[PDB]
Amino acid sequence: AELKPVTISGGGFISGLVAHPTEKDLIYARTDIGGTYRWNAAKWEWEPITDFIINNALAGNGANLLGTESIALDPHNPDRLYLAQGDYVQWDPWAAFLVSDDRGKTFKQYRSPVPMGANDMGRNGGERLAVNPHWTDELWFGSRTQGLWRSTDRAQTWSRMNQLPDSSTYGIGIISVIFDPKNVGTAYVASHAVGGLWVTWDGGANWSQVGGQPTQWSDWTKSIVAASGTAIQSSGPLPIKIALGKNGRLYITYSDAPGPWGVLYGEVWSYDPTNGNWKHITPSREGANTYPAPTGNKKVVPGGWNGISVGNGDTVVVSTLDANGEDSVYLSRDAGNSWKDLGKLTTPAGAGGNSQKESDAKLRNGTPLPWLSFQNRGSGIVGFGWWLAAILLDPFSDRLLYGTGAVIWATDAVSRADSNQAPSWYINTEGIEETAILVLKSPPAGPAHLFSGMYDLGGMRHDDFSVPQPMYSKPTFSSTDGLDFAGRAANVLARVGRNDHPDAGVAGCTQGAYTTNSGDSWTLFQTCVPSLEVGNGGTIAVGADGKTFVWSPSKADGKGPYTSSDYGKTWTAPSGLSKQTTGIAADRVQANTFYVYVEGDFFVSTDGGKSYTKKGNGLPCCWTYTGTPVTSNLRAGELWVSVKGVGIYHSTDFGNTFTALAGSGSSLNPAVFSIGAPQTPNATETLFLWGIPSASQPEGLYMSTDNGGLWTRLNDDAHNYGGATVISGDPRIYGRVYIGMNGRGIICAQALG
Repeated sequence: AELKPVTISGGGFISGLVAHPTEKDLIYARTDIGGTYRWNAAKWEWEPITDFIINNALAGNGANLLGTESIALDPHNPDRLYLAQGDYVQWDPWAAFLVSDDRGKTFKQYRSPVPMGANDMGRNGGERLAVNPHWTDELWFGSRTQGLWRSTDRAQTWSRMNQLPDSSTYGIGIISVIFDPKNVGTAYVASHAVGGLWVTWDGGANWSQVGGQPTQWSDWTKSIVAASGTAIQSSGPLPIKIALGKNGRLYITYSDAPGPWGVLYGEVWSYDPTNGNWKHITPSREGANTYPAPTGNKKVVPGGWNGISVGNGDTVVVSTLDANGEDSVYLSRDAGNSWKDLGKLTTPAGAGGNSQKESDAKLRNGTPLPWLSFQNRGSGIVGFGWWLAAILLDPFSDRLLYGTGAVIWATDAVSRADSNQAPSWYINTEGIEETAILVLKSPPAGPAHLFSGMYDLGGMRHDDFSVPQPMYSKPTFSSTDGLDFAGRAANVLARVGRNDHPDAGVAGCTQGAYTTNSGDSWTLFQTCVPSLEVGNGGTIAVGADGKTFVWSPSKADGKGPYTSSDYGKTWTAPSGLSKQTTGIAADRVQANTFYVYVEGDFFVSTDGGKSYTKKGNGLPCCWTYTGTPVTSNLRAGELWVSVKGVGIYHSTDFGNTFTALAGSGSSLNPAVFSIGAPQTPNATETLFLWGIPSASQPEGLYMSTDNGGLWTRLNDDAHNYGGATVISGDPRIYGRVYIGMNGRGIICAQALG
């Protein structure tokens, strides 16, 4: 099977960026939910190296492993790669280290003795795993909850270094661990706490706080907490990240909160291990040598500091955190005595916030990322970027990368800033898909084979899979939590979501819209369904007619799904059914008929949702299961119900009668299930599954052309992507499935090569 992205390109948080100190082009990116990527300089493409991972494995007992907490390189051996993997301190029962001798082509996995938090607060902070350069079997790891840990067997086994006192905010921990490449046995570790800079000269046997470090906020900071009226959240600077220049100089970024959102203040310092000198280096502070001149407005909170990368001579670059508006990257050739403000330099005359040109919002080859405009497509300007946590000077070139909550920006030449001019930029997300998708719909006709819904970017009509598309507009969604088309009116779809930016002077429900021209344009439902949460659109179904909409809010309210045959003028609660669910599907052939599977019971409406009747004889018959109805594209009253963890059931009589597919109630364990075009015309439709399909087949993507007698494997052991959480077949192409995942975007899968 050919497996390829449905291109969005990036779309989520880049949490770190690590270069090799000796090997040109050897660069990795970590993401919070989406594993790690290895840069390919030749193909000019980021390569996903962790796609073998399954989150929450259906077999036995797994965790959210896809998220990468930390990347560490062996400075004397470029072939080596170590990853710390695991999303959640709170939610995950274990975490793991990945060790590779071949740049992440292959890994061995070892159980972590401590939990990890790639998707937690302070992930924006700044390298917890580190190889001892003077003894490369030894690695340290700054844990979120249990101090500094040490391995002397290449990250296989681990013991706590009790000799480092850990007062750090529980769950953020020791955010940043660095070895002194020049002085054997010298190392610095940054505890997230007041006076959190710790040093060893003993190779980690003894520790003491670095003498002289700021334990309270500077007068400059205090002056702005007083001018702005808004309080600091800490009594002293809190470390986010630390790094040693080749000049020997130690740089440290501080904030008043761990980040990546929620910071209000911060500072940047340098420290000189040669003479104990501290300098306050913060680029936006009044006083020291920043061009263009800092706004210097003390009325607004400045936010704090995150990123650090060091280069040649006394070159260092740093980035803000939550300065949202002033968010920027700064360049010094100076160890911080003076700076260029890269954000301002690139901001076109007459833009409030630091911005990039919209005409620059494109990959190096010129393909645009229209969605990066959000609600302001055509304005000429996009944000310079937010959550500028991860920044990187290429140690072997003049490139500078910076990550955002959405993309990587890059320049091939940062040195233009030396002559007071803006570097030339482009987006450098080739190969990265970090979206968390919510819904996939493939209508049986029209200009597109796939419409998507997802967190933070809304979703898109995927006209062309090879290239990024614009997100929905008018209305623009932050999320689209529900979406569906009409089976026999494919030009009509409905869209349901969180709308952070309602269109000015447009009447009706901002959280909900329908199209009659395949999403060329949308119009708001005249009124919102009752009980609609602001942060979540719920689930819509569109009757085969295109004339009836069933709208289930995302929370319970003591009613069942609401119906409308007047485009949202009215929403009427049903008889028979008094529960809200995601488990709704419309018939694709007969109008005004909807199927509902909620807490173990099955319901059908033939009157457009006005009234339902409990049916579904043959379905698993006692507990309160969750499950998904899926309707045939070809025949009325033909459907399946996938019961999560238990089985898949097939009806040809509108749900009066359901027949278990083979292995149902034993080896069959579906997570997500879908239908697509049959192999031969008007045979039974082909099935697709992410899950365990039989007793001798592992969790993966499968298809069946004989109603579940035989499941053929579509992916492989290296192509799991965390596991699919969304799935849609395609009614016009046999053997085609779309899988969406939580942090790896959308893969398109096609049976033969």
